[PDB]
Amino acid sequence: GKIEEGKLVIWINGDKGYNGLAEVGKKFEKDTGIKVTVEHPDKLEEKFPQVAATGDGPDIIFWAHDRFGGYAQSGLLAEITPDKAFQDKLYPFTWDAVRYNGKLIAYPIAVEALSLIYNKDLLPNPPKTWEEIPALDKELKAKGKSALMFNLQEPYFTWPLIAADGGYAFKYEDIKDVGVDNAGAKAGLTFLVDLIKNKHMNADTDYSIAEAAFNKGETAMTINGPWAWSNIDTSKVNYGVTVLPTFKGQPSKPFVGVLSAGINAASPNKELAKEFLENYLLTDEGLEAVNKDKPLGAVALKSYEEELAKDPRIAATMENAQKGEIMPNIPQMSAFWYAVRTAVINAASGRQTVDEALKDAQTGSELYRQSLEIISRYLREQATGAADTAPMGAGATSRKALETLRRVGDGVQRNHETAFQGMLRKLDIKNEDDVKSLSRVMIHVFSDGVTNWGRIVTLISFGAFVAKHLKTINQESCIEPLAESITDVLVRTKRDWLVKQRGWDGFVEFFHV
Ligand SMILES: C[C@@H]1CN([C@@H](C)C(=O)O)C(=O)c2cccc(NS(=O)(=O)c3ccc(F)cc3)c2O[C@@H]1CN(C)C(=O)Nc1ccc(C(F)(F)F)cc1
Ligand SMILES: OC[C@H]1O[C@H](O[C@H]2[C@H](O)[C@@H](O)[C@@H](O)O[C@@H]2CO)[C@H](O)[C@@H](O)[C@@H]1O
Ligand SMILES: [Mg+2]
Repeated sequence: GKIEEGKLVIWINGDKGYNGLAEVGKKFEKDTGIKVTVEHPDKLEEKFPQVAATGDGPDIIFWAHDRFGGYAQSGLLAEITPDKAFQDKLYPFTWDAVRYNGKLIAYPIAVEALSLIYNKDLLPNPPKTWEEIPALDKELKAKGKSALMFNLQEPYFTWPLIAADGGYAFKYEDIKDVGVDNAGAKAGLTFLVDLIKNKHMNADTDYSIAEAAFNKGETAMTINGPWAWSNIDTSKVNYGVTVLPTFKGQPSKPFVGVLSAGINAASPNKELAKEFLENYLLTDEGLEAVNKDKPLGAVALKSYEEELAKDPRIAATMENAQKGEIMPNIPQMSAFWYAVRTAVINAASGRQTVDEALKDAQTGSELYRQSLEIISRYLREQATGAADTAPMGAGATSRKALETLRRVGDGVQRNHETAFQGMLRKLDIKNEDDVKSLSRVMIHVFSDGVTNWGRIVTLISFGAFVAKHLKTINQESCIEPLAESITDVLVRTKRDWLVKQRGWDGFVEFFHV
């Protein structure tokens, strides 16, 4: 492969303690004579799947657990199998965070949650509510200070407020149940936008700007995670870490992340990586080395957390964590975060109204599951000649899109039968490994669009054609992964177009009779 044998390359995000991680690398190198190299590439969570998909990249990838399901689904991660004894050294719920389809796909490192960080000298008694921050800002502005600055370019930081009065991603209690554009999410975002309209915050504020303003004592509060504490320590600001403000009497609910370490599927150094992570990093001295660089939060290792738990900053971190929720690791978490990122930025800048912004994010977030429901049902009923008698769920969009697809797809399949026959024969889709090869082909072709619903119908119709063939040669098991592959290709390459058409509602209206 392209990844070098007998070395370790490790990627971790630039806001984490990568210099501390390098020391742990240095110790490994001392013992074994094996080179360890730590990098913190920009846009890491985007860069890794790009390079790993070609069998390249780092041996070890660090990120919060939410992205790892997508990585694993794309075949980019090796299954990890720690022995029972190592497993028992970490909290079971941190292992739960890195389980995907019944398999462990990463080592959990530390539990991260946002807290309210405040300047004790400016604000001895920080607000318990979001609602009182406008008035507090006015009071502080008279002194040449502002109340609150935090990163508005990443939805992670705004999510706690969105979730406060009822917003949610995928319902936890149902991936078909998405609460990005309900009244609670709209109330939360609207409050944020009003703060901006009323000059209490600035839409342009990002991570660097907010951090600088807090650490220079210009703003009384910021919202951030444990990794940020080291820089505040250096600035000598007298800070406290506390519970996030409530909104409409309800706690802010941060999405909780577990910093995790995955092993590249393409790495020839999986045994080396295992050794490094289990017996160097995930020890008291290993985690201390990283934690002393940038604080990890509440670590997964039971022994070392027993000490860190005494830190009131950690207690505050876990208080906020318990009021929030552990992130899902389903493959469309990335699409969810992109949708909401755009919604927050657009609402904050005035490019969209809050309502229209969150509507788009709802559609974006639901896009994979909605598309899969339609495409899977269509391919299956086409292959077997009979519909699925199971209930749709939410909602009328699926039923109407499927009705439309059946009606339009009938003519498309009749007219394209000869073409489909030739393409099926040209390719050789005979099993599930052939389905993967088709995806790579489709990704290349479908970026040359030029998108309309007719082309999408032709693609799905070819899918149905192939599905029929797979049933005929007794490979009915291949139909669902075919549907997933086409769905993945479609929603990935035509995401923006699909959201612009209002998703499958646009499909139904376009072909309305
Ligand atoms: C018909 C030829 C066959 N072919 C030739 C060049 C060739 O080189 O063989 C393709 O490369 C080709 C390859 C894979 C998919 C498809 N397309 S297809 O699935 O609809 C199809 C499959 C089999 C057929 F017989 C006819 C259409 C391919 O089409 C192309 C035409 N083409 C450029 C296109 O269909 N583009 C497109 C479709 C959907 C979407 C989207 F994303 F909006 F859905 C975007 C772009
Ligand atoms: O803003 C969306 C973003 O949120 C989370 O990323 C966090 C990460 O978990 C933290 O470790 C820290 O680095 O801040 C990040 C936000 O800038 C999700 O983990 C990530 O997938 C998502 O894109
Ligand atoms: Mg819209």
